[PDB]
Amino acid sequence: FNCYFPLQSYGFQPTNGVGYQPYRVVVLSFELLHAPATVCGPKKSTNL
Amino acid sequence: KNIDGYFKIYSKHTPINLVRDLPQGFSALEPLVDLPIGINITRFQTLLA
Repeated sequence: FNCYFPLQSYGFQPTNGVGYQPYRVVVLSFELLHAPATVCGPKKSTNL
Repeated sequence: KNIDGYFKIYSKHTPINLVRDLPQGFSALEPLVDLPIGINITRFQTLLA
């Protein structure tokens, strides 16, 4: 009694309205300028 | 070498004919590997077969 499961389910169905739908969210937690750069990427070169 | 978070491995291979000594002569070392690691290094050890 008054002892509920901590995990509760979503009502993900396509018939629900906007705001009740499954949303895939990704969070980027990249970090700055404290170690040698490991990914850089953006270089471009023109013709000779 | 280790400078500012970078490991530098510089090397050379040579064919040789000697008994138990190191020879006399000149040989440069070409740069081979740089690594951007970023850690403190104090001791080491090699490994044997």
